[PDB]
Amino acid sequence: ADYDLKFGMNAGTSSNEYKAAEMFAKEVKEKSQGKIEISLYPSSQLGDDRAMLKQLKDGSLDFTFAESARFQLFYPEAAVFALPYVISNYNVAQKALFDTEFGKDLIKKMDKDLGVTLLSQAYNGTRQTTSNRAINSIADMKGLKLRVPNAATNLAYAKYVGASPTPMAFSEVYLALQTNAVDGQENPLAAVQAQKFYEVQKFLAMTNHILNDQLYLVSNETYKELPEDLQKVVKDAAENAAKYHTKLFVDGEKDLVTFFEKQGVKITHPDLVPFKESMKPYYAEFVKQTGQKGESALKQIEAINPHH
Ligand SMILES: CC(=O)N[C@H]1[C@H]([C@H](O)[C@H](O)CO)O[C@](O)(C(=O)O)C[C@@H]1O
Ligand SMILES: [Cl-]
Ligand SMILES: [Cl-]
Ligand SMILES: [Cs+]
Ligand SMILES: [Cs+]
Repeated sequence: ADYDLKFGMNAGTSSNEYKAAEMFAKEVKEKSQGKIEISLYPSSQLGDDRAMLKQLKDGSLDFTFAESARFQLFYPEAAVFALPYVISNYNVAQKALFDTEFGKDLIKKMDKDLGVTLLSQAYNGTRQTTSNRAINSIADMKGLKLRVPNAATNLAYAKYVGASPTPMAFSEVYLALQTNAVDGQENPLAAVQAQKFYEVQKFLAMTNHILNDQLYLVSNETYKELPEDLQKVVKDAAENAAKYHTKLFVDGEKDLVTFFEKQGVKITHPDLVPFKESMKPYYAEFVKQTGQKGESALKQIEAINPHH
């Protein structure tokens, strides 16, 4: 009521992201004694993630989600977070961001250059590929009309495996799939469930190509105005919500394959060696474009042990 704040997201009301944001909103309201109320704006009501990041910068939106990789729009080396097959697991994603020089620098720059404060990081699933025909091997990708988000790294995944990428906003995907304007898409299993893409896709291939994190971000214009006791409430609530957010994704990844099979989806397990070898020229291109900053980030990440 004193602070009527807004949290925008691309995800919808059935999603894990929305569930975690609800938990965050409820904890902030309770622990602030009602001084802060957070309203949720799902389903790209305020724009996509690129638009909502701009709104955080300007101070017209208070909170939003982004992947670490999405900062490639400003810092090309940050694409390293979404180079296909580079980041093996969430353990690596966490250490890449918080425990490398490159990641620490990125967090500083988001605050200083972009006016956003990183509150917490969660896991947001590993992307897989759905389609209207079976993907039994890399050969089946050739010429497949694959929807991707408006992001360079996803476009590259599609191009380098031989598909024909079609960029479009998340909100447009169900209808594109329903009408077969595209042949498939790619997203974590949880998003396939939340958006009901299983109603309009018969096949799911475990391509395991890009791992997504999720950052809880606040606008500096809003965070700086909170008394420090309320800043702590927001920070602590974001870290609690991120743990819950991660749990939701980890649990679903165990169970969701079975759910899809019961819904009539056929699951394939193509040999991933040719998918990985197909990305080698893209890694080369990334280093050529981003120079020593990129080569260095890639080496810092490749050094991380994936085992807990
Ligand atoms: C934080 C956020 O908005 N994530 C969104 C991502 C990123 O926009 C994309 O991976 C580029 O970073 O795209 C989706 O997976 C998608 O459109 O399929 C929806 C998801 O909600
Ligand atoms: Cl083909
Ligand atoms: Cl189906
Ligand atoms: Cs279809
Ligand atoms: Cs303050």
